[PDB]
Amino acid sequence: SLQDAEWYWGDISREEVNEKLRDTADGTFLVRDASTKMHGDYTLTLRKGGNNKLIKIFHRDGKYGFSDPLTFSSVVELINHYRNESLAQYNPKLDVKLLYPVSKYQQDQVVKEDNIEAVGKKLHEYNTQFQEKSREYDRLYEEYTRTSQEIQMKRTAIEAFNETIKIFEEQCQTQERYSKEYIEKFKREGNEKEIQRIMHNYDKLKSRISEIIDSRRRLEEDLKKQAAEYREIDKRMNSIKPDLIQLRKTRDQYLMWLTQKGVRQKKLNE
Amino acid sequence: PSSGELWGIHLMPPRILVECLLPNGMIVTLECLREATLITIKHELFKEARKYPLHQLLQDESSYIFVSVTQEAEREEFFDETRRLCDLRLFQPFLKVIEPVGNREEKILNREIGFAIGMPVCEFDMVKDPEVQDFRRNILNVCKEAVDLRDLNSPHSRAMYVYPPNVESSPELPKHIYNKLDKGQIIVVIWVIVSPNNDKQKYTLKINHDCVPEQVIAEAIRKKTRSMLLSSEQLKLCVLEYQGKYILKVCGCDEYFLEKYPLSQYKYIRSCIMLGRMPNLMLMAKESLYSQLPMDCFTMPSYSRRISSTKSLWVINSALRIKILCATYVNVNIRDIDKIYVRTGIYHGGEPLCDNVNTQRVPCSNPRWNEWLNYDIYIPDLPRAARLCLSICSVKGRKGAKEEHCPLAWGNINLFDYTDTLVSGKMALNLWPVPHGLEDLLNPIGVTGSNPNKETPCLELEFDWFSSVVKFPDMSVIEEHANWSVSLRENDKEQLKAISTRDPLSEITEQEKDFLWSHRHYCVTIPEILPKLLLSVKWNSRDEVAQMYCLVKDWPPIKPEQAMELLDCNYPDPMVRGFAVRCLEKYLTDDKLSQYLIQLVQVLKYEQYLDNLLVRFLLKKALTNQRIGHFFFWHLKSEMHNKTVSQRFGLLLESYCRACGMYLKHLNRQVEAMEKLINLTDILKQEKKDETQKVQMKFLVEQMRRPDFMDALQGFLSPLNPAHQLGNLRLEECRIMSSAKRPLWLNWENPDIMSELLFQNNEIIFKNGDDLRQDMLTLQIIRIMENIWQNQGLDLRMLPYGCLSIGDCVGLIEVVRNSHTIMQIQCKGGLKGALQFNSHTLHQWLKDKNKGEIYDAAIDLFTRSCAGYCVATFILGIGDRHNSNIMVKDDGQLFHIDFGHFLDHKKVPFVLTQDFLIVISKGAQECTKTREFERFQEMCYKAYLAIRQHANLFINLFSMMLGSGMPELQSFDDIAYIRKTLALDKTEQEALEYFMKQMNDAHHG
Ligand SMILES: N#Cc1c(-c2cc(NC(=O)c3cc(F)cc(C(F)(F)F)c3)c3c(c2)C(=O)N[C@H]3c2cc(F)ccc2Cl)ccc2ncnn12
Repeated sequence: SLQDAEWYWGDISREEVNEKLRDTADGTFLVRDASTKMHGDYTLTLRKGGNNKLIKIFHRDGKYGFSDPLTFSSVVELINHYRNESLAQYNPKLDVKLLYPVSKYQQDQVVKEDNIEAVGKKLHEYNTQFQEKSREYDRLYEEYTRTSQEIQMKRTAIEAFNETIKIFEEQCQTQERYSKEYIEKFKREGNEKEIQRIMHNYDKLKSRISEIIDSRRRLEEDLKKQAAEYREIDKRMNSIKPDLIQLRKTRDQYLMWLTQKGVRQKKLNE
Repeated sequence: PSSGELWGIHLMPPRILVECLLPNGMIVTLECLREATLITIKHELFKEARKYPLHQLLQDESSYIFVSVTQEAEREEFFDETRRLCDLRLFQPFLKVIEPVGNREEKILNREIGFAIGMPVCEFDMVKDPEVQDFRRNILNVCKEAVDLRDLNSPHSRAMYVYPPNVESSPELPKHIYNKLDKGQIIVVIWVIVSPNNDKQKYTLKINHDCVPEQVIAEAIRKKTRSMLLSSEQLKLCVLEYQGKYILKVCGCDEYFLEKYPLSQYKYIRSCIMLGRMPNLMLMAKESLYSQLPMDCFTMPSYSRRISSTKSLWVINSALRIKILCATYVNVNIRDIDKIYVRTGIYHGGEPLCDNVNTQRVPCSNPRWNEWLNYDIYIPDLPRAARLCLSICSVKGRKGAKEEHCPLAWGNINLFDYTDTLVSGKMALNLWPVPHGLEDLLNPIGVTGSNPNKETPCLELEFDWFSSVVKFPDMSVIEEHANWSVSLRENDKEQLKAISTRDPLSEITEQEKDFLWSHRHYCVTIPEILPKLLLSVKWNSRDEVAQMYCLVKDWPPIKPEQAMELLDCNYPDPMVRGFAVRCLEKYLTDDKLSQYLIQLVQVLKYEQYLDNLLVRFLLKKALTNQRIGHFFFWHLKSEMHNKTVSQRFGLLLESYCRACGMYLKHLNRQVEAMEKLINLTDILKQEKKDETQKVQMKFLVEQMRRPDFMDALQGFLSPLNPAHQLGNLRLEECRIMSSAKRPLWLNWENPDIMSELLFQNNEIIFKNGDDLRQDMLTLQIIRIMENIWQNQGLDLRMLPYGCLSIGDCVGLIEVVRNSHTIMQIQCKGGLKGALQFNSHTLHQWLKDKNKGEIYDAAIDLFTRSCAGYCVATFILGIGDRHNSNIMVKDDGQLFHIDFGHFLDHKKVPFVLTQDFLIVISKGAQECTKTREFERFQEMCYKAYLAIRQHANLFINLFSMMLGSGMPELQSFDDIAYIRKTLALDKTEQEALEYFMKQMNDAHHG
């Protein structure tokens, strides 16, 4: 039968099948009833070339098929025919067999006694464990962005210190240039008074250059330490992401045992 | 760009000590005022320098200038010596004396551009990348074209640039507008100022709605010369005198009627008819308008002029292979993550040209591979817009649970560069952070380029080298290959047309797309089908692409609402995008260009290279129409912080500011005004956040009393609408608001000579902390939907109030005067039930504000606007809003507010509360059964299917925003919700019943 077939999911949306053939291998296939919501009209989608390629299953006189010449009796016959041999018969442009089926009620990884608490209790547990680990991820991403812009604020400030220091060092190298042969001329006149005026000013220059050099390393030191904890926030987010996805899918499929009741009473209670 | 007048200091003290370095090695401490101009500094320095050694070496004061370091780390030469010390944005209080070198004017101008765009222009000079340097030079001709074009018929052409006509796209007003005209005529009042005391006199006229402004000036001088006993020719002479001597201006704002569009086509008067208000125009002397248009030049910059064998792709006989060498700076926990690997894919837009390939998995502690990845694609089969998308991924394993893969950092590369050459040799690009919420292992929509941030993961690759430079084949041989490979019907025609109707995101199965490719030649009969046909092309086959290039070369032009789709991320081919641009620059009006400017700026991100046909089109239009150039600037400026586009937009802004003329001076006043406001809110949010709201009120009123502040916040143009002049602040009305981010309620006087005829005081909300581009897009979309309904005849009044994002989570919002929230209005009433507000309180408040004959009008306006927002919010998923999210004017107009606040609360039915039904039914019992409600839901039905009839436009507008970085718009799957509410995969009657059932379930009837 078609309704019980592995690869028939029913009222599933295109965006939902795109989320199920993501990064899968060529040949993975799945069929829905067409998005048109018209009875007895279906669409098959298979992975080929990194793309999800859709094809329409026409229906006429009870027969089936996806071309103007229509043949098969049921879709299960149409599909299994192309599970045994390739569909290059239809179009040589793609020549993969319907290799990997993705079924609706496999991956149902609830193993213990199916007491209704497997929903009312273990679902609320995983969902509580999912929203907590989501709270932490958003907290990390916030201080991650804060730390990100604080770092570049400091990188441009040390770059400013570099220019100021470049400009005070060239000042020293011009003081020695234009004061040398006046110091040398004062020296033989016996005018130590004027020499100490020059040296008193040269000391003043390289005295301040020491202060801005110290202010730079004190900033490079804060930068080095904040750049480090920025990398730690990164690896923590990378460790929380795979876990967060793992228990989000577990919370999602634990609605399977809610679908056991169908009507969403056992979650409306929560 | 500058948090204060000194690094880590908001304001300089009144007197500070400045270390002055002389051209002799003497250092002089100069005490000077905060506000001292550099002319005063330099003069008093060389005056003090005589007290220090080696004065003889100093030349004359006039032969030197100051240089220093800014808080942007720039060694800035202070040529403009008129600037105040505290306006220099100094890093440290010191000044280095040097002899000036280089072009003074160019340096003064670059500083003004740097302040405008938020970064120093010199940073562009240091860029090694030749694409950047070629861009800076090669668009200067677009600047020259625009400047020469607007200085052609001066001063008129110059006035048409600064004050362009604000006109609808069509003079053909619909009949529901025409029916408010007195037998096809309109009444207008013309005002004139007389000098002795600026006293004013008015002249009322009745004229045909389609009179040009000069004819209006003719009817006015004709009405005043009534009794002068003039001959038919003497009347012509003075009519000619006035027609050529005066123009018309809107009373209260800077809008003018400089071109001969029919009067009713000017938006200000198209709405005076719609709203049935009195158009007030001021007769003004043309020589007075041209007086306030100071001549402005455009000078080619220094970089504009000087600078200090191959084989075709289609001869390379080999498949593509790329080498992944090693990675760096990978941040991963070695004990929680098992292994890492590099994932890659060859993409044409968003469709992989071939299956993805991954490097082998590798320990986290040694990110090295040295693998050659082989791709299933023949090098000659590479399309020009082919891109390499890659990422570093991690894996965590388990048996009882599936293995989990996650991306760590991504990066995209153009396999061909901007010169048409195929890349070769080893390459190293720093990768980007994976955006919040994205779980796909790759990000093909992300920008192509290396991350400039340092200490970021750096991946190294190597591309094959084919003994010489390889280039994409010229178009000459491409067409010949099509002639090589290439060597009516009825029932198929109805299906082809049946496919043109389907929206851009509809499912297109394999049988349908290759059916289009088969009849690709018949498709030109229905040019609407092009986007479907392009997605049908197998872009990894040079045979098909070449054949498709010949079809787009002769494709009948489609109209802009359709061409805009071909600029989104699904059409990267440069020939397709060039065809789309040519559709815009010949069919897109400056009105609808200004309407879709948001989306047009965003698709710049999808552009593969800096120099392209789109940016030259937008830049051209921004320099010939200062209205769209104003928002062109702010939409670029608002995203400067984003390093993924900061360079692209920065180079684009440099060229605009370098050729926009005297408007740069005005923009800098706006920028400095916002800079002051954002610095005061940061102080309120970071320093005195713990202080009381009344302590903060003090900091504000006091910091707003400062002369330097008021001089900067008084007398500039409103960024929400440059036509609105913002004069003096009414500090009496200014205040912080109750929100945690504490936005500023600001209020200015309108300095217009006749401000009393429009609005005498203008007030705006400035908010720092919230991302406003969700409100921008929502309000824009609301304005589109209102325009659609009006032109169809539905007089549903929406209120897309002004909203503008000026930067990272900071922007402006237009205040709506005489309006309250429904919550505020319920509190004005009393409790009816047991601790329950009275449902009739809304209806009663509206009666008090609309006594007498005007009562019927208010109920009509409430029912029409309520129907509009009900349909709008349902379609867009805005749905369940709070009574404090919904507002209503004393007029009776209803509108929603704060849409980002709503989307942010999440990260559906529509509101039809009982209180609204009381008003709609005029306070009746079983209000769901009266004939007012009968025709109310009939308005909703017509409005719903009206938007469905233009669903392609909205889906295209949202699709163009996917690269914006808005978390609401990260994938086409996000846009799929609008396909659900509009029910695009169903028929009309099926969507109508879906909307009817939705509305019925709203009131649970
Ligand atoms: N919220 C919410 C919500 C939704 C709900 C709401 C929304 N709407 C927006 O995202 C949105 C709407 C704008 F007009 C402007 C902007 C802005 F500014 F960001 F660009 C964003 C979308 C979805 C689900 C969904 O799947 N795709 C979204 C979507 C729908 C559309 F029609 C159009 C575009 C998009 Cl992107 C459904 C039920 C429900 N019940 C309680 N809340 N709630």
